Amino acid sequence: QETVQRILLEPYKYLLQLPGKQVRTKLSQAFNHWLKVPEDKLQIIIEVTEMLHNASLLIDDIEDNSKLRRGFPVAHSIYGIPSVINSANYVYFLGLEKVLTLDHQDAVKLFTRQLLELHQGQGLDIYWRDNYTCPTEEEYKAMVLQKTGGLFGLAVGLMQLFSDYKEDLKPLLNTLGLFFQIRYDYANLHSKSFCEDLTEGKFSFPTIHAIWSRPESTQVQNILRQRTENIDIKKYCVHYLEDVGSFEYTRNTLKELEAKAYKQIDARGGNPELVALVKHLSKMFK
Amino acid sequence: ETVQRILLEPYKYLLQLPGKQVRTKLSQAFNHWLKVPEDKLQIIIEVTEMLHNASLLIDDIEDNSKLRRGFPVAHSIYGIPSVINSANYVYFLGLEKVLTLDHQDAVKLFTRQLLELHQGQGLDIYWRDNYTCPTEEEYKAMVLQKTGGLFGLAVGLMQLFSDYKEDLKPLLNTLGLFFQIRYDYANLHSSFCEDLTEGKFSFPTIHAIWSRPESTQVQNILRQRTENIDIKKYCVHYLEDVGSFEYTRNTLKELEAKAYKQIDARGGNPELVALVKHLSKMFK
Amino acid sequence: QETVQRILLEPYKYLLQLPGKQVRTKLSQAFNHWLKVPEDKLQIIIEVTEMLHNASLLIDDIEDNSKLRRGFPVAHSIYGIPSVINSANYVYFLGLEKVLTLDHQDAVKLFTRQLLELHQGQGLDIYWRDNYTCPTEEEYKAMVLQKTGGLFGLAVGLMQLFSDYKEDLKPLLNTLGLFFQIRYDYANLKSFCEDLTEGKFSFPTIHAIWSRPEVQNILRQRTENIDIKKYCVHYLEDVGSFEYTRNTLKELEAKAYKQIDGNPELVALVKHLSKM
Amino acid sequence: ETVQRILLEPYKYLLQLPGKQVRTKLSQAFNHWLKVPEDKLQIIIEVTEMLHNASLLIDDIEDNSKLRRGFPVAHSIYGIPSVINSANYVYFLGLEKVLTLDHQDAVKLFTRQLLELHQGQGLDIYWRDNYTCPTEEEYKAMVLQKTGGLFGLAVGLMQLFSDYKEDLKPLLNTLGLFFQIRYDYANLHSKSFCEDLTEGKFSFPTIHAIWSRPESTQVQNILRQRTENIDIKKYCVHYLEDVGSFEYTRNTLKELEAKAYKQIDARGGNPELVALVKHLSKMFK
Amino acid sequence: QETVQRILLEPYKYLLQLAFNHWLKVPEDKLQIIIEVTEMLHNASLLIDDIEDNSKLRRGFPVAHSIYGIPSVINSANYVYFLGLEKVLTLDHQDAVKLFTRQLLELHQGQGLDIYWRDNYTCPTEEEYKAMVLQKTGGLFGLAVGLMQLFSDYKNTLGLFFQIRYDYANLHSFCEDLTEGKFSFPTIHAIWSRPTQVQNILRQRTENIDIKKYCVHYGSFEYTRNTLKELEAKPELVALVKHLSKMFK
Amino acid sequence: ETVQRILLEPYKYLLQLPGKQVRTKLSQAFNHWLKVPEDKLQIIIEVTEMLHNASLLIDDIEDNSKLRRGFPVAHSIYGIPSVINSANYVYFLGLEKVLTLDHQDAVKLFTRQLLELHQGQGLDIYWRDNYTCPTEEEYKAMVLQKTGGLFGLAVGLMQLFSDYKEDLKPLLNTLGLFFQIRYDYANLHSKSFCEDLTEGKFSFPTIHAIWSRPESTQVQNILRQRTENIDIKKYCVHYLEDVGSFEYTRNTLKELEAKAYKQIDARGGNPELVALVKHLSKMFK
Ligand SMILES: O=P(O)(O)C(O)(Cn1ccnc1)P(=O)(O)O
Ligand SMILES: O=P(O)(O)C(O)(Cn1ccnc1)P(=O)(O)O
Ligand SMILES: O=P(O)(O)C(O)(Cn1ccnc1)P(=O)(O)O
Ligand SMILES: O=P(O)(O)C(O)(Cn1ccnc1)P(=O)(O)O
Ligand SMILES: O=P(O)(O)C(O)(Cn1ccnc1)P(=O)(O)O
Ligand SMILES: O=P(O)(O)C(O)(Cn1ccnc1)P(=O)(O)O
Ligand SMILES: [Mg+2]
Ligand SMILES: [Mg+2]
Ligand SMILES: [Mg+2]
Ligand SMILES: [Mg+2]
Ligand SMILES: [Mg+2]
Ligand SMILES: [Mg+2]
Ligand SMILES: [Mg+2]
Ligand SMILES: [Mg+2]
Ligand SMILES: [Mg+2]
Ligand SMILES: [Mg+2]
Ligand SMILES: [Mg+2]
Ligand SMILES: [Mg+2]
Ligand SMILES: [Mg+2]
Ligand SMILES: [Mg+2]
Ligand SMILES: [Mg+2]
Ligand SMILES: [Mg+2]
Ligand SMILES: [Mg+2]
Ligand SMILES: [Mg+2]
Repeated sequence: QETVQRILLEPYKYLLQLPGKQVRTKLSQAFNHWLKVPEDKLQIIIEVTEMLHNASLLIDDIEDNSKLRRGFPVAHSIYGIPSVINSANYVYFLGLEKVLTLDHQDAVKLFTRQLLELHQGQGLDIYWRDNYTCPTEEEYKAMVLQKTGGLFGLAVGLMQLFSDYKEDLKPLLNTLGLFFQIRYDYANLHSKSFCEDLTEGKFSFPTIHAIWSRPESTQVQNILRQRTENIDIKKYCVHYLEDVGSFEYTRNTLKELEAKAYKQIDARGGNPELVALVKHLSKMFK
Repeated sequence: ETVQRILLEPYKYLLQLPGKQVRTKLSQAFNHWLKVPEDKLQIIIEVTEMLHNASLLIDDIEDNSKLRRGFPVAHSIYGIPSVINSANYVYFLGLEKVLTLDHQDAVKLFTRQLLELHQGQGLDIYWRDNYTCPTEEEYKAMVLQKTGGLFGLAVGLMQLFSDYKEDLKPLLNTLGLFFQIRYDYANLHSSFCEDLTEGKFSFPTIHAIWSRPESTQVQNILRQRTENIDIKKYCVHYLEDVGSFEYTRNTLKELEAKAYKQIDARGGNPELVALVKHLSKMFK
Repeated sequence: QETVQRILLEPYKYLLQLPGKQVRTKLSQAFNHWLKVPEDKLQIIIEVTEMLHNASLLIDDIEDNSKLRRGFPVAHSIYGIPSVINSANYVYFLGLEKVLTLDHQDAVKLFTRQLLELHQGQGLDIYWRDNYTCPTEEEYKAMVLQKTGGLFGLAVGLMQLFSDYKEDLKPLLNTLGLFFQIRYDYANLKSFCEDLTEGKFSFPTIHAIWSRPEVQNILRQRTENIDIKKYCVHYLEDVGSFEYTRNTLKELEAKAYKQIDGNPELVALVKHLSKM
Repeated sequence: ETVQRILLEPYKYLLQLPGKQVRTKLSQAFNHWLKVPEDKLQIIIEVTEMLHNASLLIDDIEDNSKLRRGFPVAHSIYGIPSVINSANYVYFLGLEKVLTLDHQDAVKLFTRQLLELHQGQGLDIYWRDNYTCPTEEEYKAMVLQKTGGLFGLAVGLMQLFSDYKEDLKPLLNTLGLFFQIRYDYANLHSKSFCEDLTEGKFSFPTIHAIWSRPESTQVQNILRQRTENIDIKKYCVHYLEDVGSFEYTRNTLKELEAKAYKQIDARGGNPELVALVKHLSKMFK
Repeated sequence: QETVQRILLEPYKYLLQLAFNHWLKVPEDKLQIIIEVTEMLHNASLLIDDIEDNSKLRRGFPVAHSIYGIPSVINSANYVYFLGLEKVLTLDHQDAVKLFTRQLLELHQGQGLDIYWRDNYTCPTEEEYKAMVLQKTGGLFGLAVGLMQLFSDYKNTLGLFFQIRYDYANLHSFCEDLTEGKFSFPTIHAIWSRPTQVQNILRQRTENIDIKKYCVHYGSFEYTRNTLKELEAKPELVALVKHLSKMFK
Repeated sequence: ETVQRILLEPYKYLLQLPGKQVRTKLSQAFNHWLKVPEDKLQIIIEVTEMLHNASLLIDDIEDNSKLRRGFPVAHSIYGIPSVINSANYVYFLGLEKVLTLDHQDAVKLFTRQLLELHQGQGLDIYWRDNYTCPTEEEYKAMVLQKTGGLFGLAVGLMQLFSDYKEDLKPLLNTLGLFFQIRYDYANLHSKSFCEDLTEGKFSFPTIHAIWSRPESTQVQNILRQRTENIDIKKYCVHYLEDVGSFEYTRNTLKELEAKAYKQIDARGGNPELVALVKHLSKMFK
């Protein structure tokens, strides 16, 4: 009578069912080019990433109050908030249990570190959003390093524990995770489900640039406070962003991060497949 | 790194709340057999209490409560996202704090015990929100997961550091059942009948449901999630009418009896028996 | 099928459980010493009247949007509106089936007449209540004669089909069925004075509106406020629309003892029931 | 007695707005066998039209629909109490009108068949509101009672006055399931958008998805919400198509239409009815 | 730290991002104040009007209150009213203040009648309509040209209607007046020519597009042609009237 | 021209409501020094009452209050758009009544004082709706602008017509803080219920709690909620009373009253005011 496993884990399965690009899985596969972890241990780590990542996504969609993910209704929108919260937390501790494999003294300590950081960054994003105090660009980046840096750290760090590779590539991880989120944040605004970021009231990187670039106007802060689903107000806001030059700013900064991206990978070896991933991901702005 | 102050605000708010935390008093009341080293004892109490309060932060979100120990729920002030993320944060603060015990098996126990907790919680939520009332055996068996987790972490982690070898998991079972059933009964028989508004199948409502299969009112009242005082009062009168409270009391006096017997099998306890006596005064 | 009835009749059984004054069945017991209907036919008649009546209250509870019925939550508050609507309609036709006993060619005819009369009365009351046009005292009395007179007429008339008694009592049923409604509506002694919250035109409310052509607004509000209801009680109290209806109950009821003569059994019910 | 006008205002309104009125074509197409006298036939058609329209007035309250045939629901303009009482009134007016056929068996048939209607309704409402999905067999039985009731009243009341001795209960059954399953499919495959999902009612396709994939309690949950959200409804249709429920509802529909086609030959055939079933069968082409 | 001024006036400036400055004979040197003071008074009146009219958009841009929130835009707008009076304390003229107050009271009277008819569900007549419009749009015109006239010895009460152009342009962001529930001149004329349904559709305050098309169908818009070229008191102004009148052609 | 009645209907409504004459009392007690001519004084009092009540019409909209002087807000019955126009109308009716004062400085002082009122109002609204708690000093300055404006119009306008030339700005300020803090504390402490919390505005008692214990963002969050829930309000007031914010507010109130007396006596004294301020301070005994 262990159908309770299937029922308890149902919101999670639903989310996986929706196509998820699993770019991070492509990454891990292309980061074994440096790591070359035994397949048996690599499969276990990859399981922990997909589990932890999608669990964090389940929780995020509640806390971010989004309506859609990968084009399909969010898990709490169908299964109800309590079920998907508990479901996602369950997947967290299934991940820890799965990490008790590998038999490595360092896996659990690394695990707690990485999840702690993910939760700190995630908590900061919501704190700024809900307490209506915008961060500086540095604060935004530094938190993003924790927010997207968390899972990246679990993946690549867990691979480092079982590799005869001893170097220190966390610089590549920082630069990379900043490329991912800022690609996403720019991608959200520069295009139903239109400008969902504005409805969250979240401080995207572009809104942060417009907010600090022109302290003479308060609007964007106010547009964010409203949390409007109204199409016209959001269209105006992207108009404002463009007039203050923020999408341009994000392009410049994005090409910045990509330029640095190629540098410390060049210094970290060849890595052709990963570079190909990077180009493909940068294709949006051109 | 003052940022923790911000992240831990909902958790801190809940801890400010006066709660006897009698689970601590059951760790130190279970300290009569275990005689755990103090240095390890205080750190264990920290991790068990931490995990407990995180669970409560989540329960009030999932259970959609309005009040806890007389004070507004954390999400009611700080918002749902803030309290969710803070509580999940405190989970891994607990995982981190357990590593100080330096026991190779401490992490294993922490994991299994949390998985049991999440199974119990999920099961309760599944039944209530999916409108399938359980059998009394499914209720007891589940409660052992929902309430058994924290208890098992306490005594179970203490067990690694105790020269005592005997098996208290029987005593724990009886304890968790006596605790949860105590709260369910206390919740319906004393804001007022909050469990009915949650729509959850407490023990008494379950007994009424299966005892008289002819009717389906109880299920229908529960499905509503009603705040109406008149309907709620009707449900308690019907509940008393079928004798669901007499049954709940009786099973409680049953558990208390098995309790006393159980401790006596393991040596005998002056303090804990006094504790359970105090709690059993509730249905005096 | 099996157990299909248990699910469908659950609201109905729920209403039947609730302690009931069962004044219709006693008021029909009274008409036995006149009719002396055979036990075999009488039991079926009492069953059918209780059935149709209890359904009528279920629909009334929806239409009036009452919050309490016999001190216990209304059936739709527990089982939900669709469920109790369909169940109640069900017992309506179960009543028709039950009248297929008695083996009387005319029984179904009387049944049909009395039920359509009921809805005519109920529908008129609902129309005035929801469209804010107060009726004349005559329109009210005639309507109540239809509304409660419907059920009375099925009981006593169907009883008349099986009785060796050939006098007429329709004037009695007139006075009595009007006396019941004016007694109940007249009641204003929590759920206190819900009739005003319904927005219904009570007899006292009708007397108050017509006595001073210068109450309709408080009724239109349909307010649950205790203060609005209490103030409304003041405008009634100074309108004196109370002892006029109470008087009219002493007139109507007083008229009944004389119209009965005859029943002592009905007489005791009339005096006792009139104590308010 | 102009008060009947006010009492019958909701019922008159429903009769006003367009409506398939196809059931009248069913009765006509069954008189090709029954060859009922006009004097009795017109009265039976009046009784079926009345009772049907009343049942729809109540059905909207029970189903919480917003619209009928493109027009506001009766209770949305006249209010719940007014329409409830009006429809019940026309119910018993139907009883009075059937008493004019002067057949001793008509009332017994009326009571029986109306009981059938209310049992089916009660079952549909029960499963929907108490969150218990029914089996495909339970559903089919319910449809035979709910949609079978009135159709059986029409054809059976016609049967009281016909020298025809053939049995038609089998084709009645096949037809009523053709109606309910056709309407359910047409409701979900498309009017409004998936109005059945907003009711939360267990239609034929949704139950197929429920039992076909005992893994996912998604469908139960989307109905449970009674969501008006376009995105949830649209996703649910996506699921229903990927599970197979739609090809399956079609299959049972083409089977049913075929079985319809055989039972008419079993009764010698009916040109108009064959045309009716073909025309209605164009829906799932 | 006098940034509280920027904080106070932001809704106003926001509207300024977004113009008709009719020129007038015998202009005085110091008239910049008339042009500026009228600009302020107009934009403030517009901020409040967008609150009162419940508009969603202005000049293709969100309304101020949709961004800054009703209270902020209200207080800002009143603030700029009194900045207009304060700047009017310039010119050092004893009669300037009196002319200012009088004309502003006229503006508020006209507006108040408009909102009252709309919110009280009573249709206005073409007579009462023209009279009110003279106050609503005429008000600001008076501070402008009268204050300018106090410095020209060229001692004109013409009061040409603009609002009728606005009314037609709204109904010929779709049918925004119909969604507002305001009585445009065409709906008033249509209601009075053939006495019901117009009053009923307007009462709805519907955002529904289909109802709007139905209302657009109903034949009084030809009456709304009107047309007036009654200037010729005695160059640029004629060009203004010509350019604006192209709407009906 | 009966239309004026309709234009002033909201204004007339608020004036109809029974009201405290405390500001009129304040002015009548400042005439002991001012000794304004009756004829000019009466017009001054009319204009002060007008502007005050109009400002109240706007404040109830901006604070989104539900009740004023125990009776529903005017916009709740007559509607927002109507009440704004009424109040703005009353502004310039007040100015126009000041033009009868026939003094070159009357209008200049008037504009100055109205601008200050709108400066304070704006600050309150900005902090509330942008969620920026102010410092105690920023609050006091703001109170001087918002509550100080009308008082300043009063005694300043009378000072234009009084041979009294002694500096009364300090006593005015002490009065302004005394009133506003008296009102805020009175709003949160005793006797619909904690309405300020539902507004989310930073009253003095709430600000002391916010800055006194920066370790917790509760009060900022409760204010952000704008909650009508009675339980949260009761918790929050308990929180203040535990953090000691009430006691702080009382102390600043009694200090203010003391400085008041000093500043009356040091101005030649007064009998009418000394009595008024004592009566007001009995409230926080
Ligand atoms: O922007 P978010 O952080 O919410 C997101 O990137 C999700 N997420 C969650 C944690 N890290 C990233 P998404 O925009 O996909 O909803
Ligand atoms: O009944 P719950 O599980 O919600 C409860 O017992 C909390 N809880 C949750 C897990 N263990 C205990 P509480 O009655 O305290 O609301
Ligand atoms: O006042 P009502 O008509 O509703 C009433 O008399 C019920 N009723 C309904 C129809 N006939 C009688 P009751 O007081 O029982 O609620
Ligand atoms: O879905 P229902 O069965 O209620 C329906 O088919 C009506 N109905 C009522 C009885 N039988 C059928 P409709 O879709 O028209 O609302
Ligand atoms: O409709 P209104 O008259 O209010 C308007 O013309 C503005 N207005 C306000 C006063 N006078 C003119 P607009 O249509 O631009 O919103
Ligand atoms: O709190 P406010 O500042 O709005 C107030 O004091 C009104 N007010 C506004 C300006 N001056 C005083 P009230 O509490 O009476 O609503
Ligand atoms: Mg996020
Ligand atoms: Mg997200
Ligand atoms: Mg994103
Ligand atoms: Mg729980
Ligand atoms: Mg709980
Ligand atoms: Mg409990
Ligand atoms: Mg009634
Ligand atoms: Mg009733
Ligand atoms: Mg009554
Ligand atoms: Mg339906
Ligand atoms: Mg239905
Ligand atoms: Mg259908
Ligand atoms: Mg306008
Ligand atoms: Mg306007
Ligand atoms: Mg216009
Ligand atoms: Mg206020
Ligand atoms: Mg204020
Ligand atoms: Mg105040």
